[PDB]
Amino acid sequence: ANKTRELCMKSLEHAKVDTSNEARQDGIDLYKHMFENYPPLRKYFKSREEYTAEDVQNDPFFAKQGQKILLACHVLCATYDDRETFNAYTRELLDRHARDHVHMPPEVWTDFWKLFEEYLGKKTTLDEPTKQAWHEIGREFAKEINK
Ligand code: HEM
Repeated sequence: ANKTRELCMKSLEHAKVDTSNEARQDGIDLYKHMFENYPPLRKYFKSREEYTAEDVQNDPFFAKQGQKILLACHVLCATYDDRETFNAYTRELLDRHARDHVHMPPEVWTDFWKLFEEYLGKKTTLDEPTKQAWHEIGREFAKEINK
């Protein structure tokens, strides 16, 4: 519950979502990690599909997009202790991809939390309790997305 929320919130002090250049770069590096290490997910990215980490670094789109997804991870663990808000927000995340026809097999949402934890691991050293807490948010998000 609230200890999971607390351990997740603090590993997130290392990924900024403010206005600085730091945050713009943390949003970009996340997409660098998925494009260079999960190449199948690049195809859901409309005419950026054969992008490399390189191409991802200089396109202004990933600076904005990176901020959209880093804010959604920060919102899912600050709402974890109120499951009604947490579940409602996960449904809206689904609805917002469906809005724009980004339809994804339910096992890509599970792959995401393996990708996020690897990305944060480059940003800070996660200890086993914190890794444990991200697994639990990941697991619950995945069941909810699965309806
Ligand atoms: C599970 C964690 C994820 C979160 C928290 C997340 C969050 C978001 C958010 C907030 C948006 C923006 C919607 C808007 O404009 O209002 C979005 C768009 C998008 N997401 Fe995700 N996303 C996730 C995973 C994925 C995955 C695994 C893929 C597939 C590679 C994906 C592909 C996209 C694409 C292509 C868009 C549309 C970009 C555009 O506007 O052109 N997302 N996502």
